Amino acid sequence: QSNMLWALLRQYVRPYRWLLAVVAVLQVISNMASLYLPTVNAAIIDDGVAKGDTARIVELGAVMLGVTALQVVCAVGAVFFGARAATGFGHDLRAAVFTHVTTFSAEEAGRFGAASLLTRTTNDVGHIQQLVQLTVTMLITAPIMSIGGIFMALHQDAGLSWLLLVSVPVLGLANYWIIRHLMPVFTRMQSLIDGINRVLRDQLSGIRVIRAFAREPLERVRFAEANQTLSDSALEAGRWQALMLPVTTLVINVSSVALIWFGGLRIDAGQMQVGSLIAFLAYFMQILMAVLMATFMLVIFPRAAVCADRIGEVLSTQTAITNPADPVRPAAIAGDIGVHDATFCYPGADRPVLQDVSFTVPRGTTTAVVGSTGSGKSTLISLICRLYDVTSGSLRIDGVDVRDLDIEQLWSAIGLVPQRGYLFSGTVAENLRYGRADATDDEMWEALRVAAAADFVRAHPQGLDMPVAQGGINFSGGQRQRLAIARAVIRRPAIYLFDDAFSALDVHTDARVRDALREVAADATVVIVSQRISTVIEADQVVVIDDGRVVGIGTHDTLLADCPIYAEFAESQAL
Amino acid sequence: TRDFKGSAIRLARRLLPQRALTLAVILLGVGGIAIGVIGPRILGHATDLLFNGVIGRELPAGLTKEQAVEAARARGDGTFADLLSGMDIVPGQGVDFGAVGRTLALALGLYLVAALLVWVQARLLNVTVQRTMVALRAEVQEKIHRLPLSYFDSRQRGEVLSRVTNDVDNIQNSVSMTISQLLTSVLTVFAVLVMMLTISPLLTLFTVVTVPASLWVTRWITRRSQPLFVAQWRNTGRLAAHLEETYSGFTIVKTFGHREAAAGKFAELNSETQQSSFGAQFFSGLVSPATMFIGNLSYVAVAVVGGLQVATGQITLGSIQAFIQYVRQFNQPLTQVAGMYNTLQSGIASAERVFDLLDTEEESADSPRRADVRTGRVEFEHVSFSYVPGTPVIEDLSLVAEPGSTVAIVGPTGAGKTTLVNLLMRFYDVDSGRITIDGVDIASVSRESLRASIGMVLQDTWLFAGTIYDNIAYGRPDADEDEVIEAATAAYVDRFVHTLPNGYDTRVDDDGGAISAGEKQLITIARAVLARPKLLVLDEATSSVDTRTELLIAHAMAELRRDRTSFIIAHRLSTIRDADLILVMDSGRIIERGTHEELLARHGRYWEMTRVHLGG
Ligand SMILES: Nc1ncnc2c1ncn2[C@@H]1O[C@H](COP(=O)(O)OP(=O)(O)OP(=O)(O)O)[C@@H](O)[C@H]1O
Ligand SMILES: Nc1ncnc2c1ncn2[C@@H]1O[C@H](COP(=O)(O)OP(=O)(O)O)[C@@H](O)[C@H]1O
Ligand code: VO4
Ligand SMILES: [Mg+2]
Ligand SMILES: [Mg+2]
Repeated sequence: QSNMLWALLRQYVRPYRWLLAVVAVLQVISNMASLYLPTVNAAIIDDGVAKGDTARIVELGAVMLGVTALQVVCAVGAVFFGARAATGFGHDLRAAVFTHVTTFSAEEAGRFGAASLLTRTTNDVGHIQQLVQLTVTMLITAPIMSIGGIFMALHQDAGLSWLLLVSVPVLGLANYWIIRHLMPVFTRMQSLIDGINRVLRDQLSGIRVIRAFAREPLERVRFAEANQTLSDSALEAGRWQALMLPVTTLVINVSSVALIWFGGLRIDAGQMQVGSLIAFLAYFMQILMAVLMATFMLVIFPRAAVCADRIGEVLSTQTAITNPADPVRPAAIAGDIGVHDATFCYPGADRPVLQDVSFTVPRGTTTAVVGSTGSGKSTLISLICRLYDVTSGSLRIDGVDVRDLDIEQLWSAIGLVPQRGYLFSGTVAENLRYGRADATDDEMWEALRVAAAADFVRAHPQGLDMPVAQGGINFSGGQRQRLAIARAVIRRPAIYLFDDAFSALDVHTDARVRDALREVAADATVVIVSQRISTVIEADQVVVIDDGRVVGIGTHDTLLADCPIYAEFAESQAL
Repeated sequence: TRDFKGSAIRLARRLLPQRALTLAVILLGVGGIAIGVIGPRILGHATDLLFNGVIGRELPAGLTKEQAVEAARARGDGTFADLLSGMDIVPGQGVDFGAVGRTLALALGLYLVAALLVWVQARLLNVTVQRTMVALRAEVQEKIHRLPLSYFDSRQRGEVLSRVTNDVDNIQNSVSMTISQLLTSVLTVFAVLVMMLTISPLLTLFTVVTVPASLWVTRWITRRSQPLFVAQWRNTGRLAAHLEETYSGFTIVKTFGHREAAAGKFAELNSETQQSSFGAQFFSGLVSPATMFIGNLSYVAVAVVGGLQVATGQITLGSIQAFIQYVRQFNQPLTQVAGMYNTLQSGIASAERVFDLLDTEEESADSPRRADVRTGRVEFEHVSFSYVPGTPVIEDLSLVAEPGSTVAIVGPTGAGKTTLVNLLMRFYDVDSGRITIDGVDIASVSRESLRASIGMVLQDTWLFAGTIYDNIAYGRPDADEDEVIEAATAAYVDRFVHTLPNGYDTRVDDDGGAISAGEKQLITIARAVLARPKLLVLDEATSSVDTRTELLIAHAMAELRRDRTSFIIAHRLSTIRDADLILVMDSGRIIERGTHEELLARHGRYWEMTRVHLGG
């Protein structure tokens, strides 16, 4: 199975097909020059040595010198244009993969994972580019050398070219048999390499959990078994690969011996000259040495095929969230949330997670969303962001459907701190620039102060330039939460979406941050997902969802008297 | 900066250890190369027999060789006699095909023997290469399990993963595609040089003149191409880092309107990588044509001088045929090595990175003593710790935990509550002081046994790619179905698992799945519960779980909390109410401690924290 590999090559080498044609022409010229040098040597033997004509020997040596100059010029041109074509192909394939991945929604991106996307954006593309480069450089030499050597043998002595016409197909058949037996072994080896890489990725990603549960012996045993299986497959592949050199050399040598025998039979008669033996020996030594060179790097083909399968799997994914035909562009979207009879079901699920959800969040007000674990609060927050599309109903931000908007202005009006957040590697100022990207240090410090994050940033010697690890794991959990809050604050958005952004804060820090946000986000719409009933009293409207549907809408006092679920929550949280 | 010659030497030493099997590989290669190099001399002898017969057939039989040479001199042009002088022909004889056939049979037998020896050598090489690759992967895995946490914290996950997975595969590919070529080429060069010395010193001098010139041109090209390779790897690393940052935080990049900035940065890094890759590839590939050009210059010189000498009679035609074959077989190894220089260079870079990872400093010498918590008492004695030395996070801290006591740790957002339990688990080494469990220091015991003794719910929940059942059983994989189901039910994982159509069989992941944050935390709770730990650490175990569910969880976990010395870190004071001991720490120091009643009576920080609910 290599259908996807050929499709990828056909699609992404098309701009460089003329460079490929130039490379092919230069390669055939250089290979015929290297094959013609022995022909001039044969002419030296027949015309100069056999007749005592030293002037002819010198003249043919000058011809050989010119042929060598032509050969080196063509080889240099070939390597230059091949490098151009291969690097261009790799660059274009990387760009295409990245561009397609950046159009993914949350669901499509999660179908692959960030690590897999990175690996098949860099290393799989590199593998296919290496296939292209080695095909241009060395793999095409063997067919060109074989055909050119057959034609050179016909030109030298047509009565003995049958020896090449027999020897080339014999070696081709033997190599084809070896390759037929070897390719499935190589594919199995690549599968086991992928498995061992997955094991290593799992071990590295959860190293803290591995050490917490003392899972070192289990991981060690798993890796040992995977390593042994991969080694067995690689040993089988090497067993099949170790036959390629001896068979090729044996064909070389048997052909050389038969050449001497039959050429001597023809030279005893007036049918052949002695220098043709030298010419044919060099023809064998060149043709099958080129075949040997091309046969050694055959592992790159199944690897390229599986990498192309992965790349085409990514490139064949269709996005579900796009700007439909012509997005409506309201001026300074700063208003309310509609959410009219919204129903959402996750793809691949048997039952909807949200059913008949209908509630309106007035502009400039704070709405609290409460519910049990797995109720659908995060799903509702993602629906507001249009990270997921409602199966039925609509969301109607500013009275217009989120589908009818282009998702850049909707996101620019929303300052979101997700339940599963992320802080990028770099500095605190760089991370806060994701909110604004043109913020001054003064407003950066103001945002840090609002999020109660100014103290631990000022405490660092580098201030706003304090380093940040890849996920912010050089910070405490609540420090990460406050950095996310500050990133949302520095944006100064029209809508604040707090998807449980205060679970890692202590009571004092939570109170300080909530008062600062109340002072700051007074003019902005706020939708907050919270578990503490004490913090939802300040909310203008409280929404209670259970089992995936709204069970009560109203204020805290109204809901503690009319909503059994809200009453149970208040009773549980009562002190 | 980086040592590539040393890394190549280390890789070669790993591939070719002491003389157990590498000696056999070397000897088989030498024997095969010598036997297959002898062959062209035999073929040249056969050609000499053919040429002698063909030339001597046309001369009159009544003359001897000296008489034939004299007659040719008496004729015109002078040079046919000089050619005849070195032929050693017998006029009127013709070609003796019996000698030709016997010579060719000898050549065929030698060629068969050489092919068999080369095949055996290739098989042995494959075996030894796979042995070293298995050893390398095992060493990498052990190093991963031995490194400190600050190593992973200070680097990106994708970079470490590529250094651990991609570089090892690159080493495997480069070795398996170059090692046999390298050995055969090195042996062939000297064997062919010996045979060319045997044939004629002048032409072998002309042929060996290439090695100085070829090495000089190779040095020039490699000097021009090494900075290009360094730039190519630097740009590739930058591109991979940008891609990893964009993919990992794709929700933040996408939602905060930074998709276009990431696209432009990727475009610039991709262009830089392409330019560097093209330059490196072009200059690396220039090596083979230059070597071929110098070899062809020597071939032309050898052919011309050999033809002149044979026409003069100093060298026979069969000898010149053998020498031309040897010139080709001498130039081929150099061209092969030059062509595979790029693969060798990539493999050596990968070996440099892998050996850099393998040479990193490790945690410490892990003690062989097995942990044994007799009762469960935990004590801190003036424990001081600090990441990035110069910024203390914990100093002069002490506590006593009774074997059945539930110790609650409360305080501000960056006090050091997670750092305390990370020191207890010995995730990091204590700078000053010591931590004892039941009177034995945790620094003088095996880390594995100590960490298996304590069951921890991590603050950052993590699940591996697999089913919910596998994730829960990760705590104790040898447990039966009933134990896993009971652990899931106690943590109320079963309540939401029953809803799903693939109960316990639905696949979940760290970054996704059919799970929510609260349900992920519940699964981690069940995973820690199934481990039946002797010491319990719940580091904010109900932060993402609602209070109604957390009450039932506490009711179910009261069985475990009774006799396992639970360490509770919680910002919800209701969950840590009625705990035997409550610790309030502010800046890495326990500023106040005691039970709920004493802390309320003493007022202080805990009273203020509890009064936040009541307002003021
Ligand atoms: N891919 C998915 N991502 C998230 N939830 C999913 C997915 N597939 C199915 N679900 C279901 O969605 C339901 C609601 O998930 P969601 O994350 O919105 O819950 P929540 O109540 O907001 O979170 P929490 O547990 O933090 O209170 C869950 O019961 C879960 O089974
Ligand atoms: N792996 C780490 N590397 C560097 N600093 C860390 C690391 N883990 C925690 N810290 C720092 O330790 C400080 C306090 O310790 P921590 O356990 O995080 O506090 P708390 O548990 O009260 O949140 C924080 O300011 C945090 O940035
Ligand atoms: O470890 V915390 O930042 O939730 O106190
Ligand atoms: Mg949620
Ligand atoms: Mg913490």
